Amino acid sequence: MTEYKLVVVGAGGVGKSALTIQLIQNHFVDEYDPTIEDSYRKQVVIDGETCLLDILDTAGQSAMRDQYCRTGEGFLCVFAINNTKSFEDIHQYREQIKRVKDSDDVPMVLVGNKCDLAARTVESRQAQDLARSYGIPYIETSAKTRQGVEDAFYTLVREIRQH
Ligand SMILES: Nc1nc2c(ncn2[C@@H]2O[C@H](COP(=O)(O)OP(=O)(O)O)[C@@H](O)[C@H]2O)c(=O)[nH]1
Ligand SMILES: COc1ccc(-n2ncc(C(=O)NCCCS)c2C(F)(F)F)cc1
Ligand SMILES: [Mg+2]
Repeated sequence: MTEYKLVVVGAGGVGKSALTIQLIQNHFVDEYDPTIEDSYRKQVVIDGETCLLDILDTAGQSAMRDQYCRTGEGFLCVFAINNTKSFEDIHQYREQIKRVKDSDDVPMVLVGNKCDLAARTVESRQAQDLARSYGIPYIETSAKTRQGVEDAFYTLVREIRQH
């Protein structure tokens, strides 16, 4: 059965853990210990293929992190649409992933999370322009409502498959 190794990165509080828990448990967490970093497994069928997703939920700024980063096959780069700084921070995550992989062609999806909230300070167009400069998709998500969550993770799988 095919395994896909996914790594979820981004600034504190953007909803990395909430996105992962929503994907797996179909539940929205209001507060999740920000120090817990672990990998989680989910068996899914994607485009008729039974897949095992091995998802590293990163935390902090570690051996485990360095290990999945080096062997990680695709990256969700998450910001929150009500957190301008987290959007601005994306570039640091992408630059580090490129360094790790020594490549500018890394399977990656830009994720704008918390799209259920009204205090939007990052426009969709801004994030689209950033994603276009990186040559990657942009997808908006809400870990609260589940909007976009499956699309973000499964699109990352389809990006890994083009690689
Ligand atoms: N309204 C809303 N809150 C979210 C969403 N995703 C995460 N949160 C909330 O934002 C905070 C940080 O989430 P968390 O997953 O711990 O962020 P992390 O530091 O990136 O792992 C929590 O209070 C979560 O309930 C979302 O999509 N919508
Ligand atoms: C605003 O300035 C910032 C500087 C550094 C970071 N930060 N925190 C952890 C990591 C990391 O290495 N994660 C693993 C990457 C390989 S998988 C990084 C980054 F260097 F990438 F960005 C965030 C914001
Ligand atoms: Mg977390």
